[PDB]
Amino acid sequence: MFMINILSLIIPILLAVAFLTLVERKVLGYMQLRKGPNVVGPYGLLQPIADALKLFTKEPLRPATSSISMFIIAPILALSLALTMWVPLPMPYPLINMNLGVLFMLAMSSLAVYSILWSGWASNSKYALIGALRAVAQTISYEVTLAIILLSVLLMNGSYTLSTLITTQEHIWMIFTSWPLAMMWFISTLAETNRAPFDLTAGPFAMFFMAEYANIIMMNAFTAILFLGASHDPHTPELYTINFVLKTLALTITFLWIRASYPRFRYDQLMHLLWKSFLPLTLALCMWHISLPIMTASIPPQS
Amino acid sequence: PGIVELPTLEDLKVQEVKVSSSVLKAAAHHYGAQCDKPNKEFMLCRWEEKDPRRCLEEGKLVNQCALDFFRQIKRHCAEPFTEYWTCIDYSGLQLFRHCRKQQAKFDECVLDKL
Amino acid sequence: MNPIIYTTLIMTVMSGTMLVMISSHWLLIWIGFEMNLLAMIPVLMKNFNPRATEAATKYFLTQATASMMLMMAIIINLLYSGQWTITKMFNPVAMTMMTMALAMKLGLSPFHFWVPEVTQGISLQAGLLLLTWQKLAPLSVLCQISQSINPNLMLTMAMLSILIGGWGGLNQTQLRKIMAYSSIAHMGWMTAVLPYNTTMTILNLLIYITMTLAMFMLLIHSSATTTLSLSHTWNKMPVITSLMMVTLLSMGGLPPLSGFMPKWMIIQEMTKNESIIMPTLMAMTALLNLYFYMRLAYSSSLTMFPSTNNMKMKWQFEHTKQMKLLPTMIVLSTLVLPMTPALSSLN
Amino acid sequence: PFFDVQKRLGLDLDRWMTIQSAEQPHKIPGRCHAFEKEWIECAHGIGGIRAEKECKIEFDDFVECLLRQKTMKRLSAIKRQRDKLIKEGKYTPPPHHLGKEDPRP
Amino acid sequence: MTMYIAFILSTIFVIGFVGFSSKPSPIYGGLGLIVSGGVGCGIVLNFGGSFLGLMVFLIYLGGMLVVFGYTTAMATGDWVIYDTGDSGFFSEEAMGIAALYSYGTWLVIVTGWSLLIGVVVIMEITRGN
Amino acid sequence: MWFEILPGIAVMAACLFIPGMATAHIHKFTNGGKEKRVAHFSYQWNLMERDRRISGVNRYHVTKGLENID
Amino acid sequence: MNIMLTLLTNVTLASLLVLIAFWLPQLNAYSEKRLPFSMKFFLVAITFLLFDLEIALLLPLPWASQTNNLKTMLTMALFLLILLAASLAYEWTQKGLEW
Amino acid sequence: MPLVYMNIIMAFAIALAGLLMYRSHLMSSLLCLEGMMLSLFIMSTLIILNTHFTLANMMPIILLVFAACEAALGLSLLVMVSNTYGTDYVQNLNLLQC
Amino acid sequence: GYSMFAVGIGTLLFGYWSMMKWNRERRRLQIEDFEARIALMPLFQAEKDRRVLQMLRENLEEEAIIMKDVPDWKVGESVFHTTRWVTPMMGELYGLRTNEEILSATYGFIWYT
Amino acid sequence: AGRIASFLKNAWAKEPVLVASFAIGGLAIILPSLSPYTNYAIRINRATPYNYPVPLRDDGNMPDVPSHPQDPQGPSLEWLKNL
Ligand SMILES: CCCCCCCCCCCCCCCCC[C@@H](O)O[C@H](CO[C@H](O)CCCCCCCCCCCCCCC)COP(=O)(O)OCC[N+](C)(C)C
Ligand SMILES: CCCCCCCC/C=C\CCCCCCCC(=O)O[C@H](COC(=O)CCCCCCC/C=C/CCCCCCCC)COP(=O)(O)OCCN
Ligand SMILES: CCCCCCCC/C=C\CCCCCCCC(=O)O[C@H](COC(=O)CCCCCCC/C=C/CCCCCCCC)COP(=O)(O)OCCN
Repeated sequence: MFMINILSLIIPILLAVAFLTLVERKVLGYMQLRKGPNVVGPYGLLQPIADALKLFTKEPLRPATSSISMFIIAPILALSLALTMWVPLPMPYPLINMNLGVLFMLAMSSLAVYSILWSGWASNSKYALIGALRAVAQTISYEVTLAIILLSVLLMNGSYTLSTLITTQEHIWMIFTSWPLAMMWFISTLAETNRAPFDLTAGPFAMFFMAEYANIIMMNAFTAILFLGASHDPHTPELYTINFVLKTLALTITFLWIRASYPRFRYDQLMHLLWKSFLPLTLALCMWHISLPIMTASIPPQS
Repeated sequence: PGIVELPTLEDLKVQEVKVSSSVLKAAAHHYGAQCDKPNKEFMLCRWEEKDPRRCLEEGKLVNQCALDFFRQIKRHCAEPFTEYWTCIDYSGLQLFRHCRKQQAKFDECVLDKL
Repeated sequence: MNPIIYTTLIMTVMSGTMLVMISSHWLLIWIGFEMNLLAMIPVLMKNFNPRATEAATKYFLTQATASMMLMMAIIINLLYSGQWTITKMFNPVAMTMMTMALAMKLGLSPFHFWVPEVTQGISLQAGLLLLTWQKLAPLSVLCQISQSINPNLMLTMAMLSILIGGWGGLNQTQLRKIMAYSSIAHMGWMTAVLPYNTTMTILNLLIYITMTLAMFMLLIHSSATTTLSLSHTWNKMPVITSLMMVTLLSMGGLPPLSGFMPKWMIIQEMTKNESIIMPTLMAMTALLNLYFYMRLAYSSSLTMFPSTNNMKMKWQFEHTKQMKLLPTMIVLSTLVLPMTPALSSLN
Repeated sequence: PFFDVQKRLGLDLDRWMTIQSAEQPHKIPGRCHAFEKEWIECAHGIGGIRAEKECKIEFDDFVECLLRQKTMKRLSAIKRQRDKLIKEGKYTPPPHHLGKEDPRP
Repeated sequence: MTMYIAFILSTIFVIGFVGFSSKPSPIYGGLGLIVSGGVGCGIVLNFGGSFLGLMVFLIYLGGMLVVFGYTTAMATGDWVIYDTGDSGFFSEEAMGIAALYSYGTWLVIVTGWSLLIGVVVIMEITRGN
Repeated sequence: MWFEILPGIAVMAACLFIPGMATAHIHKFTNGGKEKRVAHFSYQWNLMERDRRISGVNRYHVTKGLENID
Repeated sequence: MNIMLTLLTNVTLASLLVLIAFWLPQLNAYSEKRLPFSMKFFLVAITFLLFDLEIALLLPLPWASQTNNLKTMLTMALFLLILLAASLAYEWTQKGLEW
Repeated sequence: MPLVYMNIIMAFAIALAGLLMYRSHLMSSLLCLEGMMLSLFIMSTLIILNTHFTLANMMPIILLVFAACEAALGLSLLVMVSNTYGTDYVQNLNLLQC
Repeated sequence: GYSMFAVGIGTLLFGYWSMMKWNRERRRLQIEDFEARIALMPLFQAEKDRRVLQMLRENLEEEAIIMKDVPDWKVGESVFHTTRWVTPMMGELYGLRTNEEILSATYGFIWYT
Repeated sequence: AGRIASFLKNAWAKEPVLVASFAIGGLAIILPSLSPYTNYAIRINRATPYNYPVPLRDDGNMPDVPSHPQDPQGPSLEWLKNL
């Protein structure tokens, strides 16, 4: 029943982002001394459905001179990549057990910028194209440091297999072994998804929104698996699933908290942040985490 | 140039070890401790001849020795062994480290029996 | 640019060539060519102007295409024999692709079109480096695999190069295009003897490099890039024009000058292989090179052209920078014919 | 041209990566290790011309191992004759080649 | 037999190369090259080259064609030749690639020097003036 | 108060429980009540192939115990 | 097969949802009525390209750590990271990271 | 020699021919070079993986790296040429003539 | 200021020690798994040789039955000059078998996730 | 002495990230050559059996080569158990 497995992996993610919209709106409402939506539905529970119905029946403003090809393609690529990133995730058993799971996710993330580039280029506006170029530059800039931090952390694991991350953290979380890399990784995940304080930018807009929120949840789930390792009992994986979901929810709520707490950067300020604070520390800590298992004779097994 | 020589189908018949990979993994350590000599003779013949057709008798010997090993286990330590390989069969990686207790039971059983 | 950066780039060009000449693995030879290409571009673009940028772009395009063809030939040869060592080609298709790539790197016809373009675009120092040092690596690779080359294709390209250089130099008033076409003709002379004797190829390369170094240094000293500009040199420094005229006589292969040594030897070598017609056509075609060298010699030292009034001011000043190796280059490119048998040193 | 600095200094800058039968990591053999080993041992010191003329048996076996042209020709001939006979109706494949055999470990 | 899936992949690769080799509207040529690169990564991955296929698909597609499109935006028979044995408890491709640090010292030295020189050359070329 | 947020969060929790849990159960159903066998490295693949061959029903997970050794 | 089926399913679901989104509001009738070329962003893209290449060089590190030649691989990995840092420093001091 | 290798070589030849027509858009020339290196990578990887030559698993990576560096240089050159004319048209580089 | 850095360094050191212990244990467990595989290997090698030879024999018998009337055909003629044993390809063993097991033997490991 | 301390103190102000990065990189370069456990890592790597131990054909002239895995002679892994 592989089709059933695919559908039961994909539909719940879309429902989760649908209600993530509500959870974010209500959490920021209560952090702003007010309440979020609590009218449409018993506790706002019907708000995402109302928003979806309103958006799906509204006139689609095709630019009437743009390239229809790229205009259609960009949301397709966005959703396809956002849903594909969830394939190799081991909670605890992955849908598609791969040897180079981390590498596959890195490659998909690298593809993710084509949607931004095509949406900007097919918008038929100079200002929108400038904004798209700025966003693409920020994204590639921060994916450099994501890649380096990721390989440095995986040096403690022995491979690119995502399931082994459960075994690596059977006694202690990876947060304690390397918290500085975790801090820079968290900030880089914030800057990748164009989230505050790095947010400097009817139907297709809804698909773009769904892709972005799916990416947010996916990044937080990957962070939880990578740095906050839940203990997995082979004879009852429900405990691991519960722990993983709880940690993912905590990290997503932390993104909402950060968006509610801080002002935003300038473009040159976040470029300077990356290239002159995160890259040097990332390189130094990469050297440190290369040398540490050799110094301490604690190299992980798999080769 | 030339005709390749192959042994006949009757020449390749042997009493086959029909136990699964979990049973084999559960038995592997004692199997290697007990059946070392025929296995080593076969592997030495195999890297020295560089030819499968020159090593058939040694393979039949290793099959017979494995059958004898499993027959002794069946006569003496059937139930602890069944529990241990049920362990090994459950796990998807077939890890040894998850149920050391049944392994200990099987080890003490074979130590006291054989 | 920063002199330290310029020194680093020059040493990287030289290290790429040396990596090509010391390695036995095709991948390392390709890497040496890549390193040389990478460090060559800023040297050509040192004096920033649109002409130099255009020349650097043309050079990069041609050399990158040649590198891609070289890698293609390497991969085909690996497919038909799991070999990475530079020795035999092991395939007729891999040898043809390899010869094409090395001919494009050298500027042999029919891949000669970029040489006059790039040489005219860049300055005199960049042209000196381009026409002297950049021939060492492809020619070394060709010398290593010469027993594999199809003599028909190599001889066809060599004869084409000689013909094209001779005919294209006849139409030039720019000195840099004259140098480029001379380089093309000399490449043709060098590659026509590879199937028979690589020692003669190396001897021809050494003689050509000496003459080209002397010629470019004389052109830089009397800072002229045009025939009429060179016609003014006698009124300031006639000895430079006299040395230039003797160097041009040597470049034309006239005995008893040094430039007669390669062609002679090459002809000699080719007659040992019952090859008579091709050397004859080669010499008769080199007569064209001699003709346009004589035209330049007429314009430079054998006759005195009109000057300008402002030249008097230039009479009061001396060169601030002088070239240490120019006299040695002139003497070596003019007067080494008596020392010919020293070629047994396998230079 | 070629300046054999590695041979003069005994360095081995790139000789480790030239042939299949030369010290792979974890002693992993090439697919044609034996054929290449035989061809190299045949032609050592003999020189290019004599190796070309006299070691042709080993090189031909090496190329056959590398590209397997002759084996593919033979397999295609056998399968083409099989198809002709099964279309004409005088041959029937056994249950072994139809999926009804008894697989062995 | 999936009608020689390798043959279909190779033919699609050639068709994509023909499509973008006409060079209409260089963004469309780049998109044809993206599809061709995806097909080539599929060929390598289906062959069994997981790491090298992912290297192509990451480096080539996600960096190099991305930079190409960014710059443009500023302006205007099978199944037979294979093996029989296994690879042990590791993958031979990963071992051979990881040997770059123990076996390929010379390769690492020359490649690193070339990359540093490439950075320097890029700065010098784009300095302008 | 703040607990008014909890319902919506709970919904997400359920939506995030479904994939993982589902996979586990499916792995227990298509693999005979056990974990799905992992096969990297090409040796575990050979193990599964041998198990499938000796099973007799062309399923690897059907495990042949010592009762099959005669 | 399974990965191909998963990719096909994701693409198909995305396309189908996009098409229903783009065609449902098109059944009812409605009204139905430059040059500058900044150079800094090009340098950002090129710097990303070069550092991404050096990342590609660094990727086999998890497997490089089981070689029995730990001194050699440690030296070479540290060499690669040092030259990465040196590229960053050179681009920094030549005013290549400025806005 | 299988058909897959011939298909890849014919893709390389098509990319080279495209680089040779030069309709316009030196940008397209760089695209043709990049297609050529993609075909080179694919075919070298297939040959090396087929014969189990473990060490040459290095060289595709190497090739990749070097080619991309070249591309970067090429792109830089393109910009400067465009920086002179405002467009990357091939026919604009007619100042120097044989 | 000093206290924050002290806490960070201390938690780093605790994590380092814990990971040292756990990874040494993982190395020992991996060695034990490898030991078991080594112990089992000779039987697998014997079965491999027997199966390959049996499949080759079936192919040879079917070739003899098929090519009985081909004039110049020799049954079971080697393509190599050398008499040394050569490992057969995938297509030599499964050439005459059905398509599904050809796909299995070619792509089962690659396509298994 | 005074100048170097002044320079380091001036860098620790307004440039703490660079100071930390350079310190960590230098420690990564230096410490492995001084740690006593790097040789232990080398030994652990050499003790991992990836390949089948091919037996030697005995000739009566190898006292140090065991006939059985249980025999005392041959490399031991007690040190690894101790770690
Ligand atoms: C003798 C000539 C020196 C002066 C001329 C220099 C010419 C150019 C500079 C580059 C040459 C440097 C020599 C290094 C050659 C590499 C091979 C040699 O060093 O042996 C290596 C030894 O490795 C050493 O660690 C070398 C480390 C030195 C590299 C770090 C600095 C390199 C900088 C050199 C110039 C690069 C650009 C400038 C940088 C500032 C191989 O390791 P080994 O384990 O035995 O064998 C592996 C095979 N196994 C697996 C079967 C065992
Ligand atoms: C004994 C052996 C030990 C080896 C040595 C290790 C010691 C480590 C010591 C240093 C580690 C610290 C590194 C952490 C990252 C520091 C980077 C940094 O400081 O950059 C800041 C920038 O930092 C930021 O501004 C980021 C703010 C972005 C907003 C995010 C809100 C922060 C709160 C969110 C919670 C973070 C959660 C982290 C954990 C996540 C877990 C996944 C500098 O910028 P400026 O102050 O403006 O000065 C620059 C001009 N000269
Ligand atoms: C030897 C080990 C090397 C490997 C480890 C390092 C890995 C990564 C670190 C290197 C990355 C590249 C660094 C590039 C340096 C740039 C310096 C610079 O010019 O920037 C200065 C900023 O900082 C400086 O002043 C220059 C460097 C000052 C010294 C920095 C630290 C030097 C060494 C300190 C530690 C020494 C050893 C460790 C001891 C620590 C104490 C225990 C100017 O700032 P702007 O951004 O240009 O703004 C202009 C307007 N104000």
